Amino acid sequence: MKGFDTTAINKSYYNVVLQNILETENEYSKELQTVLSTYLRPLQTSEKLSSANISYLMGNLEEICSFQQMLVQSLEECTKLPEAQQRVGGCFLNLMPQMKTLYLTYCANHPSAVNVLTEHSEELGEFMETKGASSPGILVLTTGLSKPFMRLDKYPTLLKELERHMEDYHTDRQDIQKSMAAFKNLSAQCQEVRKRKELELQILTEAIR
Repeated sequence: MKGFDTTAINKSYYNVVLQNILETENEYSKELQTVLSTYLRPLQTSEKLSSANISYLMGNLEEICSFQQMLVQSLEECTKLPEAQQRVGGCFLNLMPQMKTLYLTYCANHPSAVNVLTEHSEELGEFMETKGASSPGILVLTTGLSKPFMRLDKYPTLLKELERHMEDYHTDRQDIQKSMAAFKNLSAQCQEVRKRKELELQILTEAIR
């Protein structure tokens, strides 16, 4: 976007928000791009984690691959250039349906995740190389894939100023309601999922010894 308008910038929050977000999502896409072409390229084809295993590792990361690429290249690519009437929500709203699946599962499958690793440190730790993988064996996944899930707390930022443009109220913002209500509902459910029917303890009557 060397010249998406050529307008003399100054006090423009727009160019400041889309920029800041870069630093974050960048390192997010940067982490995936690395491990991906680094040691994931092989398994990327669902080699050992073809069926079943999908729900665990691949099903999440394997999908985020195309996601992390469109993630920014989807909306930012248009906003940068003459946005005219861009909308982070309208777009994210299309990628959410799939994200909601990878997000909810990961949070609930996380516990098992760490297990598969130390349990597959030798089998998975072997395929990774096939030349010269990183240093933290194949477990690099969890570790390097624990931060990227933190940038979700900043998403609402763009949905706030990038969607409002100029405050507004008569309309336009009306979309932010569903936008913030979705991306947010993701994290709001994770905390409720664990307790989901666990805190009720009314009809439950396990036969624990």
